[PDB]
Amino acid sequence: SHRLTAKEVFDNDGKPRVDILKAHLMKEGRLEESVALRIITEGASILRQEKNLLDIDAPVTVCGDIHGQFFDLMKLFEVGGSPANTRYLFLGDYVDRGYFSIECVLYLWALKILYPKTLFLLRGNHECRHLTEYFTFKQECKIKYSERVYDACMDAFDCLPLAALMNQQFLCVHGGLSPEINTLDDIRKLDRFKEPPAYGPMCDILWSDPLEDFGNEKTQEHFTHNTVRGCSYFYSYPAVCEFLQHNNLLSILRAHEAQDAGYRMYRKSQTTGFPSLITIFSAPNYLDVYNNKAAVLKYENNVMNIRQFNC
Amino acid sequence: TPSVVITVC
Ligand SMILES: [Fe+3]
Ligand SMILES: [Zn+2]
Repeated sequence: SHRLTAKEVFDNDGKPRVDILKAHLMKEGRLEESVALRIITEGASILRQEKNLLDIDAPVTVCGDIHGQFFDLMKLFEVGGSPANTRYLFLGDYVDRGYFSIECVLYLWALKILYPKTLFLLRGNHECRHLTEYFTFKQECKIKYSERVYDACMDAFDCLPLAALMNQQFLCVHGGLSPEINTLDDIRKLDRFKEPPAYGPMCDILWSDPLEDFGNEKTQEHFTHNTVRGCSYFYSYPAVCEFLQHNNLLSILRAHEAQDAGYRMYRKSQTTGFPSLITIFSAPNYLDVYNNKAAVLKYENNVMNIRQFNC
Repeated sequence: TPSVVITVC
């Protein structure tokens, strides 16, 4: 098949032609390797200038895991609104598990180039060397493009911001909290431009989970070692509420764990009566059985609107 | 405090 050229992908002003890209990428159509490198590195250079902790005003549509499922990413934008007039925040895990990981990366990076101030991308735990080597992304890059393209993606992933402060009310992360993250400044002071370490605050942001019995803890341990992930922690409901109160926040919005309906709202804060934690998951998943359903979160006009799709 | 609206399909 035809490999798209730079003139076919970019207009004379340097704007990516994302409708052309969308139609070609869903057929697993490839770009010229130099053009893919241009998309990845231009997007990376934009991400690199962003803060560890993004400042994102409402209105915004918040999205969880994609995992290379390009057809569901296309549906998500239909449900959530066109990026041409909709602000977006993605919470990571763009690659692995699904079949179209490099296509999702190239399309989202193109959208970031086109809408640098209204479409935002965070890092998930899969956006790293260790996991893309263990799953399929590293092999797919080498096959369809080259190791140079894989290396460029790894460097670009290093540039992904770690978190977002949304409407000065919500902390948004892929995974969750850390025993070493007690204030928002704790996130701001991190060096994110690296492979995520095996332990520590950057690891925990990307990897941690609420306890299985979140909201009905038998003990008082805020963070316990995470036996599902084999790294990082489970965080408790008192752990979350204490973080929220200390930092004058309403809730934590995160992704990272698939849910039956595409979302879950956990136990409400005893102070505000608002769910202390919300998980959003924005593409299908294969855990026990296949589950096509997914959801996005649209925060607008002081209404938290959870929109399910893919029924 | 915002309200929550769930839209299911
Ligand atoms: Fe994850
Ligand atoms: Zn995931």
